[PDB]
Amino acid sequence: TTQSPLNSFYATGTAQAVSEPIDVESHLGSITPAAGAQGSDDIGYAIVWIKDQVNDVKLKVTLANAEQLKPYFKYLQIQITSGYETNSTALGNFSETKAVISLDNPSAVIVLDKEDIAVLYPDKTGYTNTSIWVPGEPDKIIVYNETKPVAILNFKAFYEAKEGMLFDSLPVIFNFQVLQVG
Amino acid sequence: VTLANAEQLKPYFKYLQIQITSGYETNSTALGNFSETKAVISLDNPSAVIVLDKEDIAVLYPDKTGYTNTSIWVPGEPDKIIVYNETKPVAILNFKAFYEAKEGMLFDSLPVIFNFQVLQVG
Amino acid sequence: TTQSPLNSFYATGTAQAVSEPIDVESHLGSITPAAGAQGSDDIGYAIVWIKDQVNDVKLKVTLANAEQLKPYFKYLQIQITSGYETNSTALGNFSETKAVISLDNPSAVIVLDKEDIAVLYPDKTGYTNTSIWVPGEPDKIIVYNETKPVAILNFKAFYEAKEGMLFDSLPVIFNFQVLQVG
Amino acid sequence: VTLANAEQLKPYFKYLQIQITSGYETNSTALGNFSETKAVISLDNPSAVIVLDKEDIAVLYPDKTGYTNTSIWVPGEPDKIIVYNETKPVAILNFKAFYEAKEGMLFDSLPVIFNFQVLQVG
Ligand SMILES: [Ca+2]
Ligand SMILES: [Ca+2]
Ligand SMILES: [Ca+2]
Ligand SMILES: [Ca+2]
Ligand SMILES: [Ca+2]
Ligand SMILES: [Ca+2]
Ligand SMILES: [Ca+2]
Ligand SMILES: [Ca+2]
Ligand SMILES: [Ca+2]
Ligand SMILES: [Ca+2]
Repeated sequence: TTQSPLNSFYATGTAQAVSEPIDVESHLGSITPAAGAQGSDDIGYAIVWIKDQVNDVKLKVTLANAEQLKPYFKYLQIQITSGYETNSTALGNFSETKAVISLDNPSAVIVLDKEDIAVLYPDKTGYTNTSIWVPGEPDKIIVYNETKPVAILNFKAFYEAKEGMLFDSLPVIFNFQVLQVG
Repeated sequence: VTLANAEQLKPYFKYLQIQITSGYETNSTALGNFSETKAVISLDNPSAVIVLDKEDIAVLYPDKTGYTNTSIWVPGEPDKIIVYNETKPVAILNFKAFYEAKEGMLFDSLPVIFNFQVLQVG
Repeated sequence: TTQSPLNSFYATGTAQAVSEPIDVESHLGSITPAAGAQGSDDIGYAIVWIKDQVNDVKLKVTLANAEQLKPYFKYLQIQITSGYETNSTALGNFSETKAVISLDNPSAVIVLDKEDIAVLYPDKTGYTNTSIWVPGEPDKIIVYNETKPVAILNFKAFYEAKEGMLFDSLPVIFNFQVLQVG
Repeated sequence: VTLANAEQLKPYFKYLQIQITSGYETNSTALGNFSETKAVISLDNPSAVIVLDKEDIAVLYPDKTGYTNTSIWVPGEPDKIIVYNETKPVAILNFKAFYEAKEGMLFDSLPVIFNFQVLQVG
């Protein structure tokens, strides 16, 4: 009569990847020395949000406009440190200098692992009503009573202005490139 | 059990493994709880042979002491009741995935398709 | 009827490595001589946290900006000693000079073994209420009543400033590279 | 017993050895405690043959002197009771790992898969 092939059984699911692994928002500052002066100053920070089930990040940070900056600076070095402060006392404070880039070595590889990524768990003992803020600046709160894996990169500059050069508004541009994610 | 669209899934995943376990939970205390991992398939080995025997098939007998007013539900999810006070031989296959998304690939709604083929019955 | 292959039995576990073997946080100081003077001064320390089931560490410490430092110094030598102080009297005090780097030999290999890594066990006789602090500076406590394998690297500088050279804020940069871990 | 995904585990481990011991603990004092290391598998020798005989299989007889109200549990973990006042022949295989993680490799959730194949039964 009818000979079934015994194949007409199926089960189906779906998959998606709708977001990039990281988001970067910048809060950098300015370098305002006199002509030919030597100094150092904190630039600011850059928030690196971490997305769904991302645990380790490998980045490459580059001084994109290093060639443009050369005729205005005798030397210019940017030091990037990963760190944050919190009231959690179960997560703790962190500080980790990761790279030093300059006009001669504009690129550097940075790795962010479990300690570089700060996470709060509001439904646990240690994370009752705890915040996360930029190191040394308690008024700039990043995360408050919610689970948002975040990394904070703090920028500090060491510079030598060129003798007699007067300039007004040239930008300092940093580019981030994701290399590996897990 | 075969991953029918494994070739389609390859350019979106660095690796993808599906683990299938037979198991259930019940209040019978005469049939008991069961758990049995049966196969692990992937994009390189899409097919696997699975055998379901007496313990993999859960049956209730409402007119007996041990099966008075007993249910059968998915392991770990008591609100999803499969069988209630009736004789219906049933097996539950639970799926778990281990995956590595490909770097930089953005995708929306591609399906994951599993095909079942009966080989022998008794 | 049915011929079983007798293969459908499985048991599964998981593995992860989510942290790098070491963490380095810096507390270095400054070198402030007169123009052309000869002297020596303690720079500071650098805390090296040890992670899960890590017992021996082989590092490479480099003076990253040695070329930049050359026109300001006739010579500059950095001596790194591993050591700590404690009240444990079951762990004891430690001191171990590990490397001497300079502008001509900027890199050196350092090995940290069981004695270089200080660990407390608060639930034992010898480690009741004991602390760990930087040698010679009792007010800088590193570990208190908890198990955190830590190594302390202390920096001391021997320098000769160049005659007549006036400089303000150039940085001294040390880079650490992990070679082997067990 | 085979390490099914040994090839997948290779780029994350310099070496990885799994030691399997058959053993159990009990209050029977007529069956006694048992411990028997049976195999050591690794990424280079993923498979090993294991034989379970009369001592590896623990059985209780609740209607006898020595097995009055006796339990069987995992060695060193008294809170995980396997069998209680009933006749259920059971063998317990305990797993211990010796591993060397690869230098600088960061990984999150890859699985370790063991496959069991029956060869002979009596
Ligand atoms: Ca100048
Ligand atoms: Ca100045
Ligand atoms: Ca992840
Ligand atoms: Ca990846
Ligand atoms: Ca048949
Ligand atoms: Ca001199
Ligand atoms: Ca002097
Ligand atoms: Ca170790
Ligand atoms: Ca190693
Ligand atoms: Ca036989």
